[PDB]
Amino acid sequence: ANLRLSEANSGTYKTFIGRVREELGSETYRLYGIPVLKHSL
Amino acid sequence: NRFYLLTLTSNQDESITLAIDVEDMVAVAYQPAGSHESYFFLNAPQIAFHTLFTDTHQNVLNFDNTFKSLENAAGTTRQTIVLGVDPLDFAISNLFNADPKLLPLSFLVIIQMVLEASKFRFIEQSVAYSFKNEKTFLPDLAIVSLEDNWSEISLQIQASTSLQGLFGSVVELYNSNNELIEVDSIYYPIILANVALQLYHCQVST
Amino acid sequence: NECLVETRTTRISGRDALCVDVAGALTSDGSRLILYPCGQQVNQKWTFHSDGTVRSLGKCLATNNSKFGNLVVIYDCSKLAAEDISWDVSVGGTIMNPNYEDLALTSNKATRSTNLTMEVNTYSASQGWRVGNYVQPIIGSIVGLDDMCLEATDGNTNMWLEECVPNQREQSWALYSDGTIRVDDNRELCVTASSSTYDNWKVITILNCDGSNNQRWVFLADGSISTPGNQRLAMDVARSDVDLKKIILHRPHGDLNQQWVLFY
Ligand SMILES: CC(=O)N[C@@H]1[C@@H](O)[C@H](O)[C@@H](CO)O[C@H]1O
Repeated sequence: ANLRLSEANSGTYKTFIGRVREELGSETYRLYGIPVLKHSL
Repeated sequence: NRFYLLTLTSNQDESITLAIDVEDMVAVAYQPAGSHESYFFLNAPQIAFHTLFTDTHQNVLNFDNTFKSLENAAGTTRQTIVLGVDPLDFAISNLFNADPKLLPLSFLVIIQMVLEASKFRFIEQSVAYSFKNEKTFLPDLAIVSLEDNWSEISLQIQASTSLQGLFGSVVELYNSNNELIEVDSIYYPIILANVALQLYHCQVST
Repeated sequence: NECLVETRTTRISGRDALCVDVAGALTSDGSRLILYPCGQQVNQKWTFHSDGTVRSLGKCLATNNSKFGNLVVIYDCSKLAAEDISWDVSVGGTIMNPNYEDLALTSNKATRSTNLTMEVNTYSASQGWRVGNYVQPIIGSIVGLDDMCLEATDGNTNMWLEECVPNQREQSWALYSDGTIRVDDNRELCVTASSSTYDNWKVITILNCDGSNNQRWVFLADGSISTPGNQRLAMDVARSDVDLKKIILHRPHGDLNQQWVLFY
C-alpha cells in the first residue's frame, strides 16, 4: 500500500485511501453498512 | 497479524514505511527505506518492538501517538497546521531525514491525511480538494470534532444496535461554518455516510 | 459507556422538517398525534424503550385497525395489545409496526396540524422520518465524480455536475428529515426522479416538493444516494461522463459514478 507524490492527483489519492480502507476494514463484519476494523490481517 | 505496513514516497523519491496498529488504527512506528534506524512512539505496543524492524536499531521518541501529545510536542494545535500536497511532501521528507524539530508536526500532517481521511469521507474529500486544486487548508471544528470523536462514534454505533439506531450518548460535531450539530442517533448522514471505518468495542449485529 | 442502551428520549421529525406532536399535549387514551413545528415541548419528546415501545407523556404510540382505523394514537401500554404498540425504525427513515407489514407511518399532507396515519408503504417522502434530537435540515454540497458538485441549473429546474465554486448558491442543498434533498435558495423545490429518461433510466431533475416516492433519498454507508426500501435504485452520473449533463436513477453497483460525499 504505497503512495507516490510525483504520480499524484485527486484520483490516485482516493484510490490509495480506498485501498487502506479495504485492507483495514472487515470483509464480513459491518453495522449499518460501516465496516468494523479487522481482528487480524 | 496485527501491524499494517504502508509506504509513503516524497517528490525527492525518499520513501518511508509506516506501521499502523490495526486494533486502534494508530501509527506506532516507522522506518526510512534503506536505513539502520527505526522510530517508535513512546506508547507503541510491546509487540511493535518485538515484531517490527528487528533488522534495525529501534529508537523511542519523546512523545506518544495521542493528538494531545503530538500537539504539545509540535507546539501548536491541529486547527493551525496546514494540510495539502506540499505539507505532505514536507512531512514525508522530515520523517525520512529524522529531523527532530519537525517530527511531531510531520506526524500530525501524515496521520490526518492518511488515517483520519481513511476513517471519514468528509476528511478524505477535504484532502482530495487540496490535491485537485493544489491548494492547502487548515482544519477547523468540522474536521477536528470528527477526529476527536471517532472512538466515541464507533461505540455509539455499536450501542445503537440495542435500541433502534439511537445512541446511548450525544456526540457534538460541527459543520463547516462551526455550527454545533448534536447527534444522538445513526439517522444522520454525517454519521452513516461519513464514517468509513469503526473501532471495535462490542460484539453486536444489524 | 456501554453497548446496551435501555431507554432514550429524543424527537421525531418528518415531512417539511416538522415534528411528531401529541395533539395539544393531551394525556387521554386515544389522544391523536399530528405534525407540528418543532420545539422543546414535552408532547414532542419521544422515549424509546428496549421492549420496542415508543412513548410520550408516559403512554405508548399505537395503531389498531379495529379500534382506531387508519389513525395513529397514544394509548396505555398495560391496556393495549403487545402487537399494537411495538415499533421499528429503519435506516431509510421508515417507521412501522412489524405486525402490520404493508403499512408505514404517514403524513398525507405537508401542512401543520394534520392527523398522522398508517397508510400503505410506498416509501414516499411523506413516509420518511428522522429519529433524533437535531431536527433541522443539514446543509451542504454534494460531491460526485472528479470531485465535482451537483448544481441546480436552468432556474432551479435541472441538475448536473459542475466544477465546485465555494459558496456558490446553486451548489448548496438542504437535506430534510423526510428524506428530501432541497434547493437551499428555494425550500419548496426537491431533487426528483422524472418521467423523462436517458438509456431507459429516469433522469433526475428539480420539481416542486409534493411528498411523492420520487423525492425521497437516503445517503447510505456505501456512498450511494439511494431510494429507500426494496427494489432499490441509486443516483448516478450517466456513463461516468460529466459532460452529458445527466444524472440518472440506476441499478446500484457501487462504482465511482454512483459515489457521493456530503460536504457539510
Ligand atoms: C386537523 C384535524 O384533522 N382535526 C380534526 C378535527 O377537525 C375534528 O373535528 C376532531 C374531532 O373532534 O378530530 C381532529 O383530528
